[PDB]
Amino acid sequence: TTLLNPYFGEFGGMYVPQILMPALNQLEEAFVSAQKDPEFQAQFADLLKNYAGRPTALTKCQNITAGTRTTLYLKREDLLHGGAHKTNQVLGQALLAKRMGKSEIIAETGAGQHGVASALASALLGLKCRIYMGAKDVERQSPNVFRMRLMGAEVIPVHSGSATLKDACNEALRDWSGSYETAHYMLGTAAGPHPYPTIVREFQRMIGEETKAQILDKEGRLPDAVIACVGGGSNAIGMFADFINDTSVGLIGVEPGGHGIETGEHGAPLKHGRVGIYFGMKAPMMQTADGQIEESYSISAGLDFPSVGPQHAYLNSIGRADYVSITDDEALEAFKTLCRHEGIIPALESSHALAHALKMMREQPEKEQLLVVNLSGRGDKDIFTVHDILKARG
Amino acid sequence: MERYENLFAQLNDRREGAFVPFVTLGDPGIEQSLKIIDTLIDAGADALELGVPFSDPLADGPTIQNANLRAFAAGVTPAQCFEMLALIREKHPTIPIGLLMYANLVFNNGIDAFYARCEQVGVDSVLVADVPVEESAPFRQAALRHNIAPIFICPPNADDDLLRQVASYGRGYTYLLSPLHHLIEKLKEYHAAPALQGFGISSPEQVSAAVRAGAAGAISGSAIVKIIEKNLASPKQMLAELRSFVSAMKAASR
Ligand SMILES: *Cc1c(COP(=O)(O)O)cnc(C)c1O
Ligand SMILES: [Cl-]
Ligand SMILES: [Cl-]
Ligand SMILES: [Cs+]
Repeated sequence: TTLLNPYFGEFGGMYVPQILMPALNQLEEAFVSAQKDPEFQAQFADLLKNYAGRPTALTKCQNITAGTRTTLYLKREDLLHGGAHKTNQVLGQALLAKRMGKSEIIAETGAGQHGVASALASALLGLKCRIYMGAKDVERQSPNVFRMRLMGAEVIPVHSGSATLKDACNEALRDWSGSYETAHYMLGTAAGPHPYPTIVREFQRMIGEETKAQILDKEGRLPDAVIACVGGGSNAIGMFADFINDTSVGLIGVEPGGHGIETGEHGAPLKHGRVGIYFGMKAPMMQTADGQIEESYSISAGLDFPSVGPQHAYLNSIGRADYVSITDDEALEAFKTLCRHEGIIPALESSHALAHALKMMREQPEKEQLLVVNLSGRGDKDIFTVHDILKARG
Repeated sequence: MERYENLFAQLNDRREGAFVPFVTLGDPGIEQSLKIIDTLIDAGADALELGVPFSDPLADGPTIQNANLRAFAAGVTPAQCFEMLALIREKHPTIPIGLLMYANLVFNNGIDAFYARCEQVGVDSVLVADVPVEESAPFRQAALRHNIAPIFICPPNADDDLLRQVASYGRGYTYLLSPLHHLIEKLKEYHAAPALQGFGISSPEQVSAAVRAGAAGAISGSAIVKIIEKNLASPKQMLAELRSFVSAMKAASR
């Protein structure tokens, strides 16, 4: 028994060991309580505005849409403290942790940016924070490891299994099962067991709520479509949420295509996976024919999640949102195009969203359309990977 | 044929407790694991709890985490796990065979189809480690439709509503992790399936204490796999120490 529906249509649930169910029922009730508490909302808004920098800007692209009838706006979550949208929900989760009397934070991460997000939130709110990460992710993201440890976080490498994010997701839950009375599990995306998909959406929905008010102020109308990249689905559902009942607004989520879908080396389980049960949820997943869960490949480190949030799978099955894929080369071209034409270095994650927007604009250049792309992060972390690839090609 | 009801009836007629060892199928190899299971049963194992190698066992500790890696390294797949299970049933018709599963391997080829193949190979029970009793409806229905016992874990943090659900929907036996004496009473009160205490059961003193506490037996998980993990280079000395340990733990239940 729960207060909220753990399922979005046929997707979702709480597929955790029985020992973790009290930790989830506790987290749900604290969340429902915090949602009705004006003091919790006032403190959440206070950290978002005076510490993270909300509201973020909505930049109209001057030069990128020349020659076409497309008006492109960029929701600048890249201007948030930390450099990505992940700061919004970790501030809410850490405030929830204080509401439950928790003094420790457990977090998993792959690319290291959620770990950096969790470390900065725990440091601000006075929480001891230990972070699990794949040992192979520890070696490729040593800059982000130093960031977390500079901010007082304990980085524990996970050599289990594949030594990647899905093993960090495992090792964190193992810790939380015996420490949930003092520690809180700060999940990274809009996936995992209930109430995490619901919680991360509500702590990220200011993205779309601001975008709506800003586009009404600037263009006097709602957008034709909002486009966002999808790793687990936090920045996409944060943009989509306030537009779902606006049925004239298109909801496009972009999944990593890697080297191409037909090559198998991608990360698009929502459209090219198979529905399974893992990480406490029923959702589309990257998995073998026998049911072993694979890893998502992408040039984007932040899109390495082998599954997808259940509300996205639900939104897709009913046709409310559409989900496409963008290859590594398409996102790279979008990366270079935004730099030369707007002076904004985007994250390789958000470049997938922009890449599809450029596709919509380029394939039908005389189509009059108002598009908003959620720029979920800056790309200064990616200039080294972009350099080595453009140094290798030629 | 409910081998659990007939094993618990027997063990009650001799005022004994059950000793149920756990191993991962195909660890460290297919042929080696088959001889390992044969060693456990001759040593005095009353039932068997067997694990199918899963790529992401988020509910198991590092010692079993390595057992899955040792099995994946040998190439064991769910397909040859069930041909193993079939061979084990044809060798030991009376012993109860339990499976520790994860929800994806059950859901993968259809839930009802997974339990259909367990019934084909003679599996008596299945515990799905990552399906709580609140999400158990479709799994236990498919398990009962194929004469499989749905096994449920009753954790130490169990409130009264959980004990009532585990008693109602649980069959075969109840997986106790754990004063457990108060939890054993409430399960007997609500007519739950006989409770097997499975948590760090390492020494013969813990098998004895579990029975005295009121449980119907003890489940040893990491203890057996640790012995396999220790003697990976010595095949027989592994079985040798396996036979000594299991017959010591089985005597602790008499
Ligand atoms: C984390 C990451 C993503 C993927 O996160 P979602 O859960 O899909 O929202 C997207 N953009 C950036 C900058 C990221 O770091
Ligand atoms: Cl601002
Ligand atoms: Cl605003
Ligand atoms: Cs993904």
